[PDB]
Amino acid sequence: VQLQESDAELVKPGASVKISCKASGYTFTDHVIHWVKQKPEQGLEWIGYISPGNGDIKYNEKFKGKATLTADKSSSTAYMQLNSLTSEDSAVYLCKRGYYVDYWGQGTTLTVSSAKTTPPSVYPLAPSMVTLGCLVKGYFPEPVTVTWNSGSLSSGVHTFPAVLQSDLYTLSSSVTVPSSTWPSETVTCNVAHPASSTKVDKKIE
Amino acid sequence: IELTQSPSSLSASLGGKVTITCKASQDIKKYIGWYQHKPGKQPRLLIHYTSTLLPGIPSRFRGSGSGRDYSFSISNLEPEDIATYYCLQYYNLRTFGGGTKLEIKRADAAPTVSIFPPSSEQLTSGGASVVCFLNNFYSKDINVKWKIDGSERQNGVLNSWTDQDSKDSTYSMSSTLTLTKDEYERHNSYTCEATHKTSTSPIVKSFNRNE
Ligand SMILES: CCCC[C@H](NC(=O)CCC(=O)O)P(=O)(O)Oc1ccccc1
Ligand SMILES: [Zn+2]
Ligand SMILES: [Zn+2]
Ligand SMILES: [Zn+2]
Repeated sequence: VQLQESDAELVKPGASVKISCKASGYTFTDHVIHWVKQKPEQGLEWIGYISPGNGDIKYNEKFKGKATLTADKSSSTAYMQLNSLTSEDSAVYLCKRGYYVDYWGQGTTLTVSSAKTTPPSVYPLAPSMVTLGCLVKGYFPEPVTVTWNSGSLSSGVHTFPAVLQSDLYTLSSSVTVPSSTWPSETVTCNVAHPASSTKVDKKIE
Repeated sequence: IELTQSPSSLSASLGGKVTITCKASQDIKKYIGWYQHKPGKQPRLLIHYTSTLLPGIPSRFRGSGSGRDYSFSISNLEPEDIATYYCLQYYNLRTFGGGTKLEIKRADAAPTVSIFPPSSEQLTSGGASVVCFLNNFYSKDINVKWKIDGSERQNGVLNSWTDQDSKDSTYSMSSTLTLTKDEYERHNSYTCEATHKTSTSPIVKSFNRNE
């Protein structure tokens, strides 16, 4: 059971977008697909659902005309179209499979802005147990994902929520390894910015 | 249908109890559910049809109510229960509550501070950022005083705390001071000072440029 949601998106005010929610692993027409609006800060908000097969669509009154739900049985994929975009529509959008394990999609960060994409500049942060870091500075839009040594270091990692200052985002990430392992062994942070299709690695020397 | 959740956020002891309320706008006839949302993970259903616990969910999670008035409780709090919790009526369509972001208390823990110079790659640009991590501390409250040549620098700072550690109940915090490459080079001493409840005098970390 898979609910592969489409890629992160940046779109101007007034325009439209289409998010997909590709189901796989079970029979598509056995369940409904709900779309939820996620935060920032707090709160999940139900937008509506669609029936594959049936075609029955239910909406939240707030989202009628705002959101348009579709499904394509031939490709097992639910869609949501969002229209006349304002910055209040900047949020993470989650699709879910109706639960009567409970499966949700991974999320799709939609950003509504006149700004352009800037990939982040990743800076290495070098000095019993040592702490290293990476500064992921000045990017747009969200998200960014940081790993250390391709997912091999984890428990000593603390990645920080991005903060928007002067129309750009900056987040940092720290890893704390034993002094015994760095610099003898390599520590590299891997930073992905999906909206600019960059994957950047920086060895901390 | 509107659903009103309270509290918006809460802080409860380890091994203690918590009660979250939801108030429906109409009778929703016990068709309410409660979800646990951990950062970057599953909204996980815990309780459906007011009181029916979903499988494997401990006895210490409970749900009550009828009509319009509903409650949910968790007693004997464990660190693993750090999450934002939501109610959800599914009587007529679906409506979430506003959420309750839960924190679980812990023994006060002093932060591990780490100052880092600007990278030589950043100095290729006209900017130079000094970063400071104050890792795994409890009592979220903390002052990060920056000092450049013994003098406090307030403007040009970026702070961000992590969400509470699900395993050990501490927070982490990152403060970044950015300057121009030339303003950075006019000075020597860079200090990241930390005011926390666990010490009566700041946990300070520095570096000197012309050293
Ligand atoms: C809470 C328990 C009921 C879940 C719903 N399941 C049913 O209503 C099935 C029939 C039942 O036995 O009542 P669903 O997952 O569709 O709602 C949503 C919709 C959006 C987000 C989360 C859940
Ligand atoms: Zn099924
Ligand atoms: Zn219907
Ligand atoms: Zn100066």
